[PDB]
Order: sequence, then structure tokens, then C-alpha cells
Amino acid sequence: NRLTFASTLSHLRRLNSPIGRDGKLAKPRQLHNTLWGMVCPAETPEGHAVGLVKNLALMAYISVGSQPSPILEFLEEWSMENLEEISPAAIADATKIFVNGCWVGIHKDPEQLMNTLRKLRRQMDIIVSEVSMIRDIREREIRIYTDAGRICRPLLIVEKQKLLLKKRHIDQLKEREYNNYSWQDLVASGVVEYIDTLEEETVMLAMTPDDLQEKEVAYCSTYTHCEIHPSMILG
Amino acid sequence: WVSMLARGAIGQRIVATLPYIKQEVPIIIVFRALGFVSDRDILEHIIYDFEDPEMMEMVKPSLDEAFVIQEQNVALNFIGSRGAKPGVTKEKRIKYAKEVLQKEMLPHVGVSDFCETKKAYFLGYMVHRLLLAALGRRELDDRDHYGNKRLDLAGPLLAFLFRGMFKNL
Amino acid sequence: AKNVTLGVPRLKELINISKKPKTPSLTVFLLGQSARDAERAKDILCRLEHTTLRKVTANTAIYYDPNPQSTVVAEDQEWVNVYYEMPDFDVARISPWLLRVELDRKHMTDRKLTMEQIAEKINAGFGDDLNCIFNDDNAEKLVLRIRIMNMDDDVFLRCIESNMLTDMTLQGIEQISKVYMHLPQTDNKKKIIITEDGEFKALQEWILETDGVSLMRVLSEKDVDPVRTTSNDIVEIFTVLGIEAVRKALERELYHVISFDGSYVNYRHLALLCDTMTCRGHLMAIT
Amino acid sequence: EDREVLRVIFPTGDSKVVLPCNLLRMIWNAQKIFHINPRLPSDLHPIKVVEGVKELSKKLVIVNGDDPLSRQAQENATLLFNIHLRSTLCSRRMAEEFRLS
Amino acid sequence: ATPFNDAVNVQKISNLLSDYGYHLRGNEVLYNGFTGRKITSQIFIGPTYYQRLKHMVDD
Amino acid sequence: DDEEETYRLWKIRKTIMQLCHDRGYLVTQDELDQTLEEFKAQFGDKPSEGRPRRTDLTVLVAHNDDPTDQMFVFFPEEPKVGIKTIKVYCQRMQEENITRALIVVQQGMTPSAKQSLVDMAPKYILEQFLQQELLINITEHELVPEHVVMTKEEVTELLARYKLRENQLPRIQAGDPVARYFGIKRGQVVKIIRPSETAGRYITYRLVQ
Amino acid sequence: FIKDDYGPESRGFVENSYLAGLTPTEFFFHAMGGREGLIDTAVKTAETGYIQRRLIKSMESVMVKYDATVRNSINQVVQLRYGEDGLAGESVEFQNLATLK
Amino acid sequence: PGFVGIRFCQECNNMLYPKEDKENRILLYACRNCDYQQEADNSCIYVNKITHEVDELTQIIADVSQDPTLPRTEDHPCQKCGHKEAVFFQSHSARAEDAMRLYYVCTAPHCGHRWTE
Amino acid sequence: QANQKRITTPYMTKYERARVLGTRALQIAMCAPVMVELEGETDPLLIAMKELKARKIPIIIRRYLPDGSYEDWGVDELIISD
Amino acid sequence: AKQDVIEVIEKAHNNELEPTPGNTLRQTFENQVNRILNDARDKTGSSAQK
DNA sequence: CCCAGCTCCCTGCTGGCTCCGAGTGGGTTCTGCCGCT
DNA sequence: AGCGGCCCTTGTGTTCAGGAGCCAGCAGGGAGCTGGG
Ligand SMILES: [Zn+2]
Ligand SMILES: [Zn+2]
Repeated sequence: NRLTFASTLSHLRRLNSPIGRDGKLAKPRQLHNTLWGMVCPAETPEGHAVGLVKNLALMAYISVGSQPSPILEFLEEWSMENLEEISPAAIADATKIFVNGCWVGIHKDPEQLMNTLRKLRRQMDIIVSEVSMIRDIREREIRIYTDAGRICRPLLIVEKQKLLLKKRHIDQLKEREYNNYSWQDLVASGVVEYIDTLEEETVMLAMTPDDLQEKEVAYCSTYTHCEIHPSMILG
Repeated sequence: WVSMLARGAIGQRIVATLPYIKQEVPIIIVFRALGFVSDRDILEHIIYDFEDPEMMEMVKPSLDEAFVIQEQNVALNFIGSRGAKPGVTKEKRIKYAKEVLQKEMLPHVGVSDFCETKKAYFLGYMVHRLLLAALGRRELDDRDHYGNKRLDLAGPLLAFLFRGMFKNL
Repeated sequence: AKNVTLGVPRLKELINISKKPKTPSLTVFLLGQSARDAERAKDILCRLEHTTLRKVTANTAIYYDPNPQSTVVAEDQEWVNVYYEMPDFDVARISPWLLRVELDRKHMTDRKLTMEQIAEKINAGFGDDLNCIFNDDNAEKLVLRIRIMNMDDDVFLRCIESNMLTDMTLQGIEQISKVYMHLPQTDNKKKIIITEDGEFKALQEWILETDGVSLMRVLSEKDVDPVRTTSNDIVEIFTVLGIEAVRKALERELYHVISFDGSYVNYRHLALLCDTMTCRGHLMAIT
Repeated sequence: EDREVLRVIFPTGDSKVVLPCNLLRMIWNAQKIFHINPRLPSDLHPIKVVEGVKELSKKLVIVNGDDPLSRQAQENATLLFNIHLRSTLCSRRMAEEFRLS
Repeated sequence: ATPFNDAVNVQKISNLLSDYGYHLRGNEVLYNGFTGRKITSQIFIGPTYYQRLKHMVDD
Repeated sequence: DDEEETYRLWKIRKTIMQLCHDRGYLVTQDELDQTLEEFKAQFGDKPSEGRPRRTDLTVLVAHNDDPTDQMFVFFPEEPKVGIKTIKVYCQRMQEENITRALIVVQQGMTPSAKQSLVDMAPKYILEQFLQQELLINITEHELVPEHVVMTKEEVTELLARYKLRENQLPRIQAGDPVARYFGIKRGQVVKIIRPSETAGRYITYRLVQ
Repeated sequence: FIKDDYGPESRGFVENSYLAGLTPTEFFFHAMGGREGLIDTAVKTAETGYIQRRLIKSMESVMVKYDATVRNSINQVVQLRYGEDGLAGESVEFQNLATLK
Repeated sequence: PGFVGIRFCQECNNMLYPKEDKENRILLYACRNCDYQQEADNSCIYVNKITHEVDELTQIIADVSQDPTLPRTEDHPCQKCGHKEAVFFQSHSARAEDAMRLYYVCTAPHCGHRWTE
Repeated sequence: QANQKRITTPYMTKYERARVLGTRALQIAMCAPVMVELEGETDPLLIAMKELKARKIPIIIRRYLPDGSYEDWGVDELIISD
Repeated sequence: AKQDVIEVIEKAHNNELEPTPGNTLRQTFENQVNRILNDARDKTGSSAQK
């Protein structure tokens, strides 16, 4: 559509669910809670395609894809145990580890595992930023994903109670045309993280840094991520 | 598909609608077709904690439903019989099931040989998820959850065409 | 109170008569004292709401009791010997497989049910082939011990156990899952009488709202009003009352659907539709 | 007699009914057209009210026919109206409420 | 006009508008163009970004 | 177990008397409104023991216009009535020279028996009824209007007035609960009088099929 | 929001007004209440449109004959008089029966 | 009463089915494939808890304390170690209408104590 | 059918009026004779309407009955309401 | 209203809330909450209209 | 002078067929290609 | 140069609107009849 610059951008950032406009079921057309930050809750046709034809958010980035070979090598080098080497008796207390849906093995101390994998992704290490690492806690599964099409968005990492985006960064980002300090150098510094929908379930976001301050009654007090700007949920 | 029969023989039977087969198949028959005849080894792949009798009592109907079969060859012959291509001779029936359980059933886990253990472990977890859902220990998955969806962009899209056409070339 | 289908879905099911509506329900009216007090009304509610052994059972357990004299359970040894000290049944035709069912006082008292009524229903649905006993209504746990009189016994017990818990109707009418009793605040459901002075008086009486539809059985019950009791399932109305009853019942359902949103439509239109759908003796669905 | 016929027809205290002509408004229109004084005595003989209503009910013919089958339908068709007519055009109401001439 | 910006509300905008000689609530007195008589109801007026759509009548 | 059975038998008998009275049969007022106590004293309150037995509940009424035009009402003891039982009643009706009867079954009726009720139609006009549907008089319902069986003379006047044929009037299935209640067959016309919020009273005529 | 938060703000209570401005969470939730309206408005058109057609084809030939009765194309009789009174729904209007209550 | 676990044979590792010795009148568990037999010790072969009186405290795991999305509170300390902070969540398990019950867990490491108020 | 006893309604229906004005207008449009006077009207519609109010339309309405009979009601015998 | 709901939540969390006849505990909780909020909306709406 | 096949009929279940709002304005693409006689 | 066939890759292959209400077909079971002992 070349009727206006907004239509072109929207058309180039358009989605489509092959459920069929003929369908009269309102469940797939409804605005699910998971359209937050990944899709515009407002941008959608009002005709016979409500909820099916969507539009990506401003900060939405669909994964391109990556091979799980290097991750499997790091895990094997780690204390992880393969699937054929283990005995079924050890699966009770041990935690599973999936990769692109393929059950690879199990682990014993998954806490320090994710802390390691997360540290690697935040340093642009073997694990790329587009890699999703979901650690279901109640269910001991740990699903890692490198497939393409996994819609994700960036978010500001959060320390114990403070952000990692200090003032020295904003300074370098202001002189972006001189010191060639761009978004990529910001991600490599471990300040920002690409979070996907499946990982948002295990993530505790903060709408603004004001929620990180000390209040008369602590609501969460254990934030782990923060939003750059809530307006980014719009298309 | 790994389904559970609705209540109304004695209990709820678990089956498996494998590809290239037009008839439901008990999960135990599939486990035996992969080289696991002992019910203990089978449950060890499905149930990881034998101290949970609630899950063991829920899978018992499937065990008692398929107990005449106790070898890998007979299980493969049964699977081939349930399909729409029942070979007159039991030899090719086993061959048809062997290549089906090796190529069409869970290709992402592996299509080569000697991977029967990986398929069983995954098929066991596949049943483990079904028991947890029926016992309420886990919430059902939402079809609209985009964490369970994928966006096919030009990359994964154009690749499908080039692959199909390169074959034609 | 209950979820009722309204709007186009309810308007649809009427024009295309459906044998399995989404929210079929009854409008039970009581006749006498049950219409005023709540204790007697609850008794009627329990006499309609289908109650299976699964609704009042807490946990079942099958044991292998070779001799009822010295049972495997220790807390059931007091009343078992009080029943076995005298030969009431054919002890020779006894099986060592026991089926000890444990009920709950809450669900049992909420329905004014007793192990006695349960024993007769069991001895009736299975005759003497399945001997059943029970303790008094004084113990802290409601228990009734069952045996098979003479597939294997243990397998047969689990068969009737899982089956009896589903098809054995202790009390109520099948096809009616739940029933809701309430006092109608609207005058359209109250009992409008004519006092001796000639004035209209709206009495606030209890009425029951069911999740199923069984008119032939519900109407044939004591303390139930055989004049005002109706339903929304136009199918049951035609099979029980006739074509003229479903004609009016169909008109009432359409009026309720159209008037629920405060709108209003002339009656001459609803009548023409209901008449065209009944001018041939059968429910001529608009399809 | 009509009073009981309505009780069996309308078991609920719902007098709101749909009918062709509004008598309360036509009477009001007559009051203003002829300048009726509600404080002065009326010159309307009550027998003329009764005779007029009876003659009117016969002029309203939903069914044409003198046979007993048609007369029963006509009596049943204009029933609800003839009732609302006799209750609004009553001799007493026209003397102390409307006071028409 | 960022959607979620607590630093901009309707009150602050109203106070800033009262400094330029206009009603803090945007209203303004209008005069009927046919007769010049004032309009009893102080009309609301201001700049608003409007768009023209390709759906014309000639097409 | 027992007090409820006698209650059902009484309610069924009361409904039958109301039914026979609506068809035009001579039924005394005393038995038309018979309290549960009066029934227990006249028949008993122990059907399980055999007092009263369903065979004693047999009713025999006569038409008001024709005394010899009688009607039977039988209460078989077997829940599912078979063809053998119908032959017994058909034989009994032949002895007493009666042509109408009513069979009030408990559970149901076999298919072969139903066919027997159809082949003997011109000779013996005998119908079947379920006690579960006779415990209530449907005509007393608010939705069920007042039905009236018309005579061949009244119908001829009806068709001649509106100038229409029988196939033009609305239809009512012969198997309709009301049609069975009034004992009407194909060809008969039933006049329904129902209240109307637009006209007060509406008289319609339905043809049986 | 935290897990298992049935509070008002977590389950979609818009405690702010359209003038004071909606928060991000309250805005997303408000879109759901609206999107549900668009879906219904976009889905009922087929079901409702299909009903309007079904009702017509069944009652497209029903007409008031010259003998005041309602008959269909087959000449069958559905109502001896339209609406049981032979009156049109235009001139009628609501009234009140005085001899009922 | 409690549920009953499956018993496996010692020869073919198959499930043992229940059986009665008519001669000795004793409960036995035999394999439907081989000729193995075992003398039962529980005497109960089946248990169905319709009420579903399941203690969720056994289904919960101490690792749940590492969830940042769970709410923490200092009003309910741990009874095994005395820690103040503790995470609380609902049952969220089907077949339990009274799911609003809160289940607490101690956030202290290596303790993993669980309870309910 | 006996014309002496016509059971149909004595008033002209809105549809009978419509077709009468229409058919009569066509005749006037075809330079047919006029029955009543005319001041300055040149439209067949205004001419036909005045003829109805004057009750001087030479047309007969054959009201068909369901049974098959018919009743010929002249425009002059019917009572115009609107 | 937000304080009342917090009390209702505390009651159900402490098992101090019983279900109503014909409704589940969860349905009762949601009904009470929906009532409190609906009442606040009506109360606030009236205050604005005045 | 009972009785087990044999026939007839009715229940119930499964599977197959039809239906899925009214309109309107633009656009592109395509209506063969290849093997054999 | 014109007539014949057919590309859906798994010859064996995925959903080409999928899902909600009548209707035809067949398995199943109970009643009743009837020629044998
Ligand atoms: Zn063994
Ligand atoms: Zn602790």
C-alpha cells in the first residue's frame, strides 16, 4: 500500500493468522494478554478480520533463527547429563532441559545454570540475544529456543532494586554520531535484553523506574526487568 | 496425538494417533514397538517418580488393555495392521511400522536408527503432560498464547519454496 | 442465579427447534406449605436433583476380607460382628472381596439421606446378588460394606464400583444436574392471587430452577404445582402438553428474549411466527 | 362480568394493554373542542351513554355475519375493546370524572 | 502528547492557556457570521490535526 | 415403597375420571373428587401385599348420550405389556360386548402390542396410556387451553362459514397428549379456546391427522 | 503484576477517567473490553442475517386474504384473524384497563 | 487408607495383578505373563478418592521460592528456621473448588519449608 | 357470488387505492376521457386523485376470495378513508 | 472500594469466606468483588452527575 | 407343550450432507506445457 | 506438427470452512412366532 507512509510501514509490519475469516469463534479474535509489547492492541481491521490481521509493535523484533549446535556444546561441556547416559530414577528430582523442543538431557542445579546462560546472552557470548531461555520453576522443565518466528521485544535489565542503564550510557548515546555508540553496544553491555512472549511468563516487569523505588507498602520488591517506555506497545 | 479416552472399560485408556495410521493405538504398544517390553522400563520413561500412585493408577488401564503383546515384533505387526495399508504378510507389516516409528513419528527427536530411546523418553514426557492435565497438577495450554506460536517471515517462507522447487529441479 | 441463554442464540434455538439446547431449565412451582417454608422446599429440590452415589461418597476401597469376623480394618470390627452374630444372608454364598465405601456427613445431611435408603437402592438395583450392610448413623464416619453373592470377583467389584457411582440414582430425577431454589423478586414468577376484597396480591413463594428438563416426571411429584410449572425446552412441551401448549410457551420465550433488553414488539407478530411453526401439528422449524 | 373475564385473561396485575383507539385522549380532545366545564353540571343523560355504547359495540364489526359462529367471533374479537370501552364510557365516569355533554 | 506522561495533564495545559489571554478550558466567544450577534454558548475552538481520506464522492 | 404406590394409583384414577368425564362419559361427582383417604378405605393402602391389586382398579363407565356405549380402563400388573395381555382384554371386551378400552401400563408397551391396537381399530377402539403421564391432567395446565371435540354438524357449519376444506385448517397429531386425552381420531376437529391479550378470547379449530 | 492477584487493578479495574488519562495496564485491559465489542459486532451479522432470511422465506407468502383471515401460499389457514383481532399494528397504542386492579 | 502402588515382578519386571489363593485363603500378587507370585502385605487392591482430599503440600516444591513473579510477605515467618520472608501462592489445581487457600514457602536457601495458614 | 350480500370490507384498502390511482393515471396519460373538471392540472396523478376524492373513477375491483369466488366492488361503492 | 476488596481477598485467603447457595467459592469471591466495584462505579457516577 | 432359531421391529449410534449477512470501489494474475506418434 | 496426459513431490499424505443440525445405514437387542422333539 503506497497511499501514505503509515500504511507502508504497517503493511511491512503486518501479521496474519490462518484461522480463516469465515470462522465465527471469538476466542482467537480476542485481544489476548500476550499481545503486550509484541503487537498493537488497537491497530486491527474492524471488518470480517478482527483480531486475525494484526500489526507488530514499534519495538517488536521477530527472531531470524539460529543453530542450536553451539548451545548444545556448551551444555555438554557443562555438568548437564545426556538423555541416554542418565537413569530414569534421576529424572524425579532433576530438571529437564529442552532445546527447540528436543529433549536433550537433565540438570541438578538449574539456578546457577540460567544465571550462567543469562550472563552469556547479555555479553553477546556463544548464546545470541535472540535466544529465549524459559525456566519453568513449578514444572522443572527448562525450555531453550533458537527457532525463527519467535516474536520478542527489548527490555531494560534490572538489578536487585536498580537499573543497569546508568548515566554514562545516556551520555554515549547522545554523542551517537561521533563515538559510533549505537544500540548494539548497549545490548552487549548487558543493560538490555530481548525478551520473548514465552519468557515474559517468568519475567517480572516494571512499567517505569518509579515502581522500583521504596514505597510505604512493597508490592513486588523483586523486579527483574523494566520497560523502556509503555507507549511502545502501540503500533 | 496422545489422547485419553473419556470415562464412559474399567478406567480411562490412553491411546496414540500416530501418523500414517487411521486407527488409535495404545501407548504401551508403541513403547514395545520401540524395544521396551518390560512395563517397569515403560513407566520409568512415563512416570519419573514411582512414589506417586495417583499417576500409576491412571495409567493402569492402558497397561491392562495391551498385555497379550510382550515383544517388539508383535507390537510392530499390530501397528501395521491398524493402518490403512495392512500387509498380507506380517513381515512387511513390521517393516512398515518400523520405518513409520523411525521417520514419521517425532522426526524432530531423530530420524536415524538407534534413537528409539530418545523417542520413548519424549513420548513418555508426552504422556506425563497428559496425566498432569487430567489430574489437575498442570493447567491446560491456551491455543492463543503466542509463546506457543511462531511467525513465518520471508526467511522461513521462501525457504519452503526453494526446497520444494530445488527438488523438482 | 443460573446462566441462561439470551439474545440471538436463544432466538435461534427457537426458530430452529433444537433437541439439545444450551441452557435448558425448568420453572418448578410449589403447591402448599412447601411454597412458604424453606425446609420442605429443600426436600422437594433433593427429590428432583439427580443424586448419584458419587455425589455423597468420599472414598472407596476394595479389600480382601477372608472372614468378616476378623476384618482387615480395625475401626469396623464393632458393628460388623453386631451384624454377623446372627445369620441374615447366605454366609456360604459369600466372597472374600470387600468393597468398603466411605461417605460424607455434609453431602448426606444436605440431602436428608441415610445409609438405609442407600442400602435399599443397592439391594434393588442388583437384587440379592450384591449383599450390602451398614453401621448406625452415630459413628464419626459413614461406611457401608458391600459384597458379591454367589470376570473375577475383584474385577467385577471395581466394575460395579465405577459403574454404580454413575448410573445408580439414589434420589432425584436423571437428566437434571442441579437445581436452584430462590424467592422471586419479580412479580412475573410470584403467585398472583385475588384476595376476598378483589385486590391483586403477589405472594413471595419459593420456586426451583433446574439445569435439565424432565416434565413428565417432575410434574408427577408431590408438592409440585401441576398448573404453573413450565419449561423453556419447547420440545419437551410439545411431547408432554401438546401443540397448543408449545405455541404459548414458544411465544413466552420469544417475548422474554425480545423484552430482556427493554425493547417491545407487537404480539401479533410473535403469534404469526408461533402459529406458522405450529399450523401443521408438528414443530415446523424455520430451516 | 367483564371484570372477572379480565382476571382470568390477565392473572397478573398488568393492566397495560394494546388497543386501537385511546379513549382517554379522545375524551380529553372533546373536552377542549366543546369547552367542557368540569365544575358545572352535565346535560348528558346516563341512558344515552349506555344506549350509545351498546349501539357502538355493534358498529365495530371485525367479523361480518349474523350466524351464531360469526357472532361469537365478533363478540370475542372486540371483547377486550368492548370491555375497555364500557369501563371508560361508563355512565358514572361521564358524570363525575369527564362530565361530557 | 505522549500517551503515558504524568508530566502533562489537563490542568497544566489549562494554566498555560490562561497566560496568553484565552480561556483556560479552551472555550471562546464566537459571533454569528450571518447577524454578528454573539453566541450564548461559549464555543470550544482550537487547532486539531485532521486528515483527508481517499474515499471521495467523485470516485 | 408402598405409600407412594397407592398415591400414584389414586392420582391415576382421579385423572382417568377427569378424562372420562371430559369425553362425555357418566362419572359420579363423588368418585370424580376422591380423597386419598376415601380411596384407601374403598380399595386399600397395601398394593405390595395385593390389597388393592391393579386388577381391581378396572373401571367401567357409560356414555351420557348412549348408555350401551361403555368404556373400559385396565391396569395390567406386568410393567411391560405384551400381545398376550391385549388378547385377554380383547377377549373380555368381546364377552361383555364392549368396543372401547384404556390400557394404563406402568413401564411401557411392546411394539407388537401397539400394532395390535391398530389392526383391531374398527372392531375395538382401545388406546394405551403410561401411568407416568397420567399422574397429571394436562388440561389443568396454564399453557394448555380449553379443547372441545366438535361434532360433524358443527364442523360442516364451520367449513361452510369460512368456505374452506378440511386440509386447509391447522393440523394436530393424533398422538398429541391432548388428542389422546380426549380420545380423538383422524378426521375429527377439535375447537380450542385460548385467552388473547389482543382480543381477550380466540377460537381456533385444528384438524386431527 | 504478581502471581495470583485477584485485586481490582490486576483484573481490569480502570480506576482512572478518560480525562485524567489511563495507565498502560488500564489501557490494554480497556482494549479487550472494546475488542470484544468489535468481534461480536463483526460476527453476529452472519448469524443474524441468516435468521432474517430464514424467517422471511417461511413467512414470505403469509398474507391477509379478503375474508380477513391469514393464509399462506397453499391457502391453508394460520390465523382466522390477524393477531386474533384483525387489527393493524400501526393505529394501536398502549392503554390501561381500569376494571382489572 | 491412602492409594496403592503397583508391584512389579522380579523376573520380567512386569506389573503384578491381584489374586486370591482359594486353598490358603490369602491375597497374592501374581504376574499375568510369568509364573511368579508374591504374598501381599496391604490387603487393599484399589482406592478411589472421589472427594480428592489431596494434600498439595507434597506437590509443591522448594525450588518455587526462586520465582520473582511470586509475592513475598514478612508477616508469616518460617517455623523450621525462623526466616521472616516467605512467598505465598494459591492452589491453582483443578478438582479443588476451595482454591483460594494460600500456601506459603520459606525463601531461605536449603530450607524449603512449606506450610499453610 | 351473490352481489346482494358481499362479505368483504366496504372500505378501499391502501393497496386497492394505490393500483386504482396508478391504473387510472396511465389511462389519462394515454389521452383517455376525463370524468371530472380540471383547473390547471396536467399530471395524470393529480387528475386521478381528484377523481377518487370525487368518486368518479370508472373502474371495478375484483376482490378474489381464497375459496375461489370473487366480488366486484366499484370505486364508487367503496368508502375512501385516506 | 480497593480496601474492601483487599479485605475480601484476605478473608478468602484465610478460609474465612463461605460459598453462597448455588455458587462456588470462586464464583462467590468474584460476585462480591464485582458487587463492590459496581457499587463504587455507581456511587462515583452519581457524585459526578450531582 | 417347551424351545431355540428365525423373523420382525424399534433404539441407538455412526457417518454423510448442507448451511454459514448486505453492498461497494480498486488492484494483479491467468486463461498449459511436455512427451509421444 | 498435433493429440494426450497430468506436477501435487510421502507411487502411500494433513486439514484445501470447520463446525453445528437433519437424515440414511447398519449393529445391536427384545417380542413374538413356529416347526422340531
Ligand atoms: Zn512376572
Ligand atoms: Zn524456612
